[PDB]
Amino acid sequence: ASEDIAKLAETLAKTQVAGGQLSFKGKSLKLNTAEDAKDVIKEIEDFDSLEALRLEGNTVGVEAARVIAKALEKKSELKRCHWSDMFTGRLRTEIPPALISLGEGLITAGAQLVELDLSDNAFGPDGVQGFEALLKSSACFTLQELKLNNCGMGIGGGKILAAALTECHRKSSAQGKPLALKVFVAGRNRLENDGATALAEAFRVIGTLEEVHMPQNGINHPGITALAQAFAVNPLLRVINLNDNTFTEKGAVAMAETLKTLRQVEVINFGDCLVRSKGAVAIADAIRGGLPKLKELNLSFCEIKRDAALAVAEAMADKAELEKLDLNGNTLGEEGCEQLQEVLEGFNMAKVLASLSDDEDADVSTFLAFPSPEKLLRLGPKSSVLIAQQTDTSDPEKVVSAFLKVSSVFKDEATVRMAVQDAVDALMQKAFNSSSFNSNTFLTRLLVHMGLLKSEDKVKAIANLYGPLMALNHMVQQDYFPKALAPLLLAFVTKPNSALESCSFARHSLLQTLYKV
Amino acid sequence: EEVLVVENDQGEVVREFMKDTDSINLYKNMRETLVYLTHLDYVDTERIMTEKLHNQVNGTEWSWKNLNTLCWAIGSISGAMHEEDEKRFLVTVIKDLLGLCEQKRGKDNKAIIASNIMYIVGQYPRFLRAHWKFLKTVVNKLFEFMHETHDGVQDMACDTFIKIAQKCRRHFVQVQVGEVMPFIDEILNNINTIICDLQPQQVHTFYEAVGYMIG
Amino acid sequence: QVQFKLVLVGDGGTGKTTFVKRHLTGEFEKKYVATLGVEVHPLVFHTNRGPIKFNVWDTAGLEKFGGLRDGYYIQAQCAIIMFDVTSRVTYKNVPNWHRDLVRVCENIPIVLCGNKVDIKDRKVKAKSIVFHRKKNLQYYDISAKSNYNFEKPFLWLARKLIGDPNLEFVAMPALAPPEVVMDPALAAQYEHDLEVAQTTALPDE
Ligand SMILES: Nc1nc2c(ncn2[C@@H]2O[C@H](COP(=O)(O)OP(=O)(O)OP(=O)(O)O)[C@@H](O)[C@H]2O)c(=O)[nH]1
Ligand SMILES: [Mg+2]
Repeated sequence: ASEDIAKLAETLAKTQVAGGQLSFKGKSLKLNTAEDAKDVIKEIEDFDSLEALRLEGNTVGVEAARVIAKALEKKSELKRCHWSDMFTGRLRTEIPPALISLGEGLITAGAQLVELDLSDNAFGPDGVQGFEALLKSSACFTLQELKLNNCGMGIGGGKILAAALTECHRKSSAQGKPLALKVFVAGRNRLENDGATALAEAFRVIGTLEEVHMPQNGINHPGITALAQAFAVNPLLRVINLNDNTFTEKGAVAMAETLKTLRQVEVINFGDCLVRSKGAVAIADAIRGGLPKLKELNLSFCEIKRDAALAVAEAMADKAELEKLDLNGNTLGEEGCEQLQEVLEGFNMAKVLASLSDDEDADVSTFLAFPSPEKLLRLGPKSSVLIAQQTDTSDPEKVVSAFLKVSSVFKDEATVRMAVQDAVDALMQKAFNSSSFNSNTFLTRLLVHMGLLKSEDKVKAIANLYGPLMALNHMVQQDYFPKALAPLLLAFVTKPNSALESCSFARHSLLQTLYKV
Repeated sequence: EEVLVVENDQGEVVREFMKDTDSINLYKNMRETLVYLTHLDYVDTERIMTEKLHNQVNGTEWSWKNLNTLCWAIGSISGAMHEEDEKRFLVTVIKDLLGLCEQKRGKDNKAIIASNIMYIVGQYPRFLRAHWKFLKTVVNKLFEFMHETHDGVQDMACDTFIKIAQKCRRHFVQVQVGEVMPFIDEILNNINTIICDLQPQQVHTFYEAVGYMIG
Repeated sequence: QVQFKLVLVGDGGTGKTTFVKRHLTGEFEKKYVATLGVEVHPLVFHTNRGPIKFNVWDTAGLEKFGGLRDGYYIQAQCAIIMFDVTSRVTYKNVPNWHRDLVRVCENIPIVLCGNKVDIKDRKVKAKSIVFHRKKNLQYYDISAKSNYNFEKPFLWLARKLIGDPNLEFVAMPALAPPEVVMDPALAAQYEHDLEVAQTTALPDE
């Protein structure tokens, strides 16, 4: 969006390292008393050269307003004042007084007010009366931008503002330096028809306008025709933003009539204007008739139909510097979007249009069979010797099988692990105290079953070694465990193997225990 | 950059830019790593930089070194995004930095913020070449900083100006849209008013920068 | 008695003050006089469960958001977010108002009211109103001019607060007037008003 970069350049052009803008934006100061504004006045006084004052996001009361006006009396080089939203929370009895006091302070100071912004302040006719005195006075003969967006003026406020603008123009022309307004932003004020016509009359006097924003003013066609006639006089118009009004069809025809005679318009925002597919054709004809330098054109949510959309697209394609076209929201058929894309890509741009994303048209053996952690508990303390007694310890193969079955259900739960460890201790104590029992055979079979070693007859290994490794770690620390089997376990546990890297913690703990002995 | 003030055998203090030291190598390695990572995913890098910038404006993490580091990181990833993504990211970053410049009080804080803005601008010549109004505004702002007596502002202006002149030398000689004359003619016509407050070496740098636009 | 602090929030020019005035007096303020700050209006309703009072804090829609106006929302118990049916720009701000409300008062009955449904050129349509589905809101079309569903929001809020789904308004506890009293000192003045009353036409459209 070229508007974003233009605004960025404008903001960059007015940044200084010293002697420049003074700001209080985003401080939420509640200047509810004269003393409460001591810091603000002290800071304002201590400023060499002042050329801008921002009071955004604050709450200026009557007393604070008087104090700030008295402070401003000194500053004579002031040229801009962005007072957007500096009365949040004040009632009707406190806004006009503060605004009049600030206006008097600026007038007596002798400023020039190249810009005057009062956006987002709830003024209405009362606030308009409040700052009319400032607007008429000599402080606004050089005024070049007047932003009143969202002031909520209304019909009466619009009439008063138009009268003030006309009087200011008359006085300025009498002096010798006629008022030359360039940017006028009065949106969201409900200037429906009387305010709109009054401001159109005010514009007709001033031929210097370049931008004019009136979005969301509830304007209907009877006022939009007068506004278009007023625009026709101004030959330097560059941006015509009238988003979210009601033109129906007469308004669009009236606007096309003036667009025919304007040769410098660059932005035309008519979104939500209910053009209804006939004013779309009229605007298409007007732009086709010749309107160079056009960069943007918005007709979104105008209830345009397919044929009118194609006509406007064809008319627009001839433009050279086109940079954005919006038609989202129109009642274009799904094939209509494809046809529009084809028509546009027939030209060079092929992508200028905005996205059309919205359109319409005894049991020890039983446990040993399938060991489970819970089944071990049910045996109670009997499990200590029942497992040892039942198992045949004469042959090391059965001892190893019993050890593996017991340790398979090993879990970190405190109760289960203690039962498993005492059962293992009893089983090995009965196993190791047997003359007809070779320990090395037991170790070799244990390694074979765990998969750490290979065997003549390939006995299928086990899946998880966590339980067996934990049981071994516990066993290594008991007395009955021979001090001669430590090296074999160490060698085959440090032995690389995929089945071991799965359980790194048990392997590491076992290795630490082995290196202890 | 690594700038060292060195006096030669004739007692003439000059600013030398060390080129192939260890610190420059460290910065180049970090820039390469960050550019690779941004190519892998630019949205995440943009999010990280945006979050850090937001932490700077709200003041919960404000610091000169933190802002300098953030701006060096932003300038290191120039050219690692598509043109439109880079344009949007730059608009956001520069708008936020400009908003922070007015917020902070004092001449030193504003000088630091302006120096960082100019460093970021000079590291994205594609953005400047794409848009002429912004480039002209930046050049005029640099010319305004050349009358600033605050320490380190004129040097920053001269460095940024020479960078912009080297990278975008072809947009000054040619006539742009809406301009009746080339910008180089405007610079040459009023050149005694631009270098009036500069020290001799800064004047030499300015003459070099203008020369890059005449070749 | 029973009081339910209600907060009426919505963009400028939507009909909050007109809605409240039509409820408490029955008139129709067709002039747009922007509300400054906040205005407290008590509305007394009578239901089958007794009388209730809504303290409607009609807030100003022209102000910005933020904490500067959080004073309005403190200790709130129900909210009416009002947007203008004949303006999409006003509908785009409903999410902002809902966010601002839920920032201060987390869980409260919030009613979305689409005003000005009597105008023929309608921009926002029943199909495009999808915000209330994402959250848990009740959406109602109202018209302070033609009196179309102009008490449904209060009825729904009362139903959700009192806790009786089958609550509905009863007629009134209206009793006979105390007594006829007149002051002859000002009586003549009254007659003068009648002499002017016959010389003006009713606001008939
Ligand atoms: N046609 C029509 N117009 C309405 C209807 N309701 C309200 N309006 C108009 O909308 C305007 C709303 O004015 P207010 O209610 O006083 O202003 P507000 O709603 O409080 O807006 P703020 O004061 O800025 O918060 C009135 O001037 C009416 O003309 C309606 O039901 N139909
Ligand atoms: Mg109001």
